[PDB]
Amino acid sequence: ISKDFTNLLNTLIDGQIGAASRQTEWFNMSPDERTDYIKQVDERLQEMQQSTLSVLAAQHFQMQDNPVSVGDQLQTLQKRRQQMTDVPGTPAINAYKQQLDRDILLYRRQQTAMTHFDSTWRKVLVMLGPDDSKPLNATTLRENAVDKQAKLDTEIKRLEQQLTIQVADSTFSQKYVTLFSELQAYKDVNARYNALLKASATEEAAALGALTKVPQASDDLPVNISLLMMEERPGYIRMNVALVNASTDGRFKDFFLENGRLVVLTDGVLNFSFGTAARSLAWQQQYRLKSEPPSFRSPTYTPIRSVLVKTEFVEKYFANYLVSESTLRGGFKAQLLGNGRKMLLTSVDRKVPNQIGIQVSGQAPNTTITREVPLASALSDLINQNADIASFRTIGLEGFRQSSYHPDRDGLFVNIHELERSVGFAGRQYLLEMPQDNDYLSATPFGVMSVDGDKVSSSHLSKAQTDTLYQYNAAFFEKLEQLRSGGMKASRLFEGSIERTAFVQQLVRLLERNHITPAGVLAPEYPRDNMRDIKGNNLNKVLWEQAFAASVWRSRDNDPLLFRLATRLVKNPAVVKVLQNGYVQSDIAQARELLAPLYEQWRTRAVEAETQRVASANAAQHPSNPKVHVFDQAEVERSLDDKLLILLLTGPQSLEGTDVQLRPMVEAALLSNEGRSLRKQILFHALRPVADSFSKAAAPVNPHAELGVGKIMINNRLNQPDPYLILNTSSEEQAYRDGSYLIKDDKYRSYNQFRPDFKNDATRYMNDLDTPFVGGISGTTQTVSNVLTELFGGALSVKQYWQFQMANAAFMIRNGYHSFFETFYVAARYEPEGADSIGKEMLQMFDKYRVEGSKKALQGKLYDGVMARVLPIINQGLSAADEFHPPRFTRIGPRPALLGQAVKDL
Repeated sequence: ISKDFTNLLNTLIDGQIGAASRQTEWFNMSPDERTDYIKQVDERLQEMQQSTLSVLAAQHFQMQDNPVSVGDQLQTLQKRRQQMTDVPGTPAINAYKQQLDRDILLYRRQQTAMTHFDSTWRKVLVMLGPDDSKPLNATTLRENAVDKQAKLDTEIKRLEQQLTIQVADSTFSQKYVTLFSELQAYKDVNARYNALLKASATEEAAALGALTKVPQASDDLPVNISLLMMEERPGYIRMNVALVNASTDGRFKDFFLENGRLVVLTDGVLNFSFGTAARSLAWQQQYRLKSEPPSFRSPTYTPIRSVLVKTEFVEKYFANYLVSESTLRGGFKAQLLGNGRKMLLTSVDRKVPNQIGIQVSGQAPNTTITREVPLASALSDLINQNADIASFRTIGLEGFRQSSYHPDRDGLFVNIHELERSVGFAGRQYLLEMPQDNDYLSATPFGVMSVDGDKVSSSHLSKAQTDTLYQYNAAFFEKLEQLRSGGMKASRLFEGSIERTAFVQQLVRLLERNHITPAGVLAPEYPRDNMRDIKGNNLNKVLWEQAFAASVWRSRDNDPLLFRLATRLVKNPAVVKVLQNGYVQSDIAQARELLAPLYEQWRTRAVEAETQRVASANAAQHPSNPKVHVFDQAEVERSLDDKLLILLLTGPQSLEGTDVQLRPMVEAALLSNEGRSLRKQILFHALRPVADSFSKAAAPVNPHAELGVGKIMINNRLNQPDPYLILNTSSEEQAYRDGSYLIKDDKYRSYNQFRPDFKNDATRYMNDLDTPFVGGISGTTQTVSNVLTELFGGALSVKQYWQFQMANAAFMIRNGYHSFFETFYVAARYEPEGADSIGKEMLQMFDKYRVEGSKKALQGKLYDGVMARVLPIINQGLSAADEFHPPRFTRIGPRPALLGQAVKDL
């Protein structure tokens, strides 16, 4: 709001632009984007105050050990609040107080409900039991049956009536929770009593146990009381169902409002869930409670569909499922709807309670045979009966349409909006500064980020470090909070103040540490060629290279060459080494999913091997050890993954024996787009260890004078791992434990480990061309292309060569391993000698554009210069209708091609 804060932001913006080299996350903005940027700066600063400094305060204000107990939760929270009612007002403090208050309310409600449940249970057991002239026993309970079953029914009816009246109450209340707990107690005791009456002589003692076993240990709630605690308003639970994507064309499961009625787009969806989390994972770890398993949060990340539904419907069919306690459940349950239809309930998660797979099915309307079939309309109508028509909403829908607009791109993120939409997201974790070291460092509220050339870690904070971090950061945020309101008069950051300069020097590095920079947040509709990506690469060239990689990847053109390569390569013994790579294990899991019937049949074979292991361990003479008298999980898992790898490299023709009966299915699978793309994505990962296994020395065939004769200046990287981009992709919650941890090596880490070494001549060259930079000149591509004559066992045609090398370059761009240029440069250096070779020209063209780029923006001219020379060699055999043509670089963002495959019927 304050004009002074706005002038300060404009000052630091202008100054940081003026200081810029090439490759910077700042760039000059439109005079409209300026305001959206400042608005997002202010918003995200408020988010920081509410959502990271608050949780840091909740670990500074721990200097005295309050009374703490896992059972006395309500009292522990209450005294934690009374510890801090004296603390001065501050937004992080107010947010902490309000969170603790709401959690106090919830725990109070739950404890009340459990108490009145227990008292009602005891009361009903006294009512059903005999007089004190006899002990409570099954015989007297049976003698009581004919009267007190009807008494139980009468009380149940009365309670249901009174509670249905009380549902008119506008908010949760003592009477509401009371009557609810009574109704649940009466229902459960009635059910257990009737089970006892039905119990045989062998069951009777167990049913009497189940009656006398009050849940007074409070080790888990009554299920219906858990549903009560999930109620968003008295008598109603919030249902939700999560999409794969917004299904405007029917490709995805969906559930949407159509003509006032709610409509499921498909006959069942695996992705329903009920309730909502009471607090973020940050607060969950601050309380040091168990965090909800990630299999709830992992499976989808796009906007989610939700409405309030009548709790009676949920508790009728779905309370049978929703129990957190391990009641025996299979893969499925089938529920008779009163209209004669089935509803199928599906155990889509074997640990989490509150997410459900649901399907309705029944006798197909208006058909010659009474086949039962799934029925989306029946489910829609049943929901519309049980739903409230009011307060249907889609979570984040405008956010999606105002940041992604649609499923945007087939490649890595470009700004934080695409990151937060990406599968890697989990929750936005801002970092803050730990400046009392000799040079400034980044810490979470739980731990300071250890960084190393090989490794990234956090050391958890001891108390002195928490006091340092809190007091410093709080003093800074207090200054910022003053500046927004009391202005320069209050903050005393006068224009000549050394304190003002220190403040700005801190703010700029805060706004760098989190990618709140303009390239991080602006996400424009049509990218001006001035703008730069989140790493300071030119935006439009990155977009174009991604669209190129996508188009090359989707084409079916190179596949006859690549699968010949794979068919030969699979014979090398070294290919086994590929499977122990950490990144391959990301994607063979998807092959385990695609080939589920094979993955199951194979595993059902493999589990046999345990029997031979135990047999051999018993056949060994006088075994002094259970030498292998165990189920070795790792052995079978390795052998299974090796089988799946081999079945992915060589074609389905490799199938043999009984599995030939399944071979037509596997053939239909592997020829899908996801099949081909997996097959070649695993092929290219398999290529590197085989290439390395020849250990042939470097020997480029085209010399180049500008960049050192006979060598290449490969790799060319400085290891400078970005902590924010690491933590804002889903590491395990082991990072969040308040305990020291070593972070996962996700595939994006290869995209985030590296920063250009501006001292190297190769960097100077590339900065002259002003290409994007990702991991430097690709020594991997050198090592591969040096041995192609041995991989294929003979010289390639320049057509076959350039085909393979473009598929490789598309693979490198798709996974974010390198730029276009970082591959094609070493290609042109390695292109075989021959009558149609073109690398000599390509080198001279690079030099020609270098001597320009040091003065002028090339605006994609380099890419056209390359494609002009490559395309007529690739398409040399093809008809003009079937040629490949990449998307065409333009001032506006990359537009679709106008020729060949890309138009044919697409």
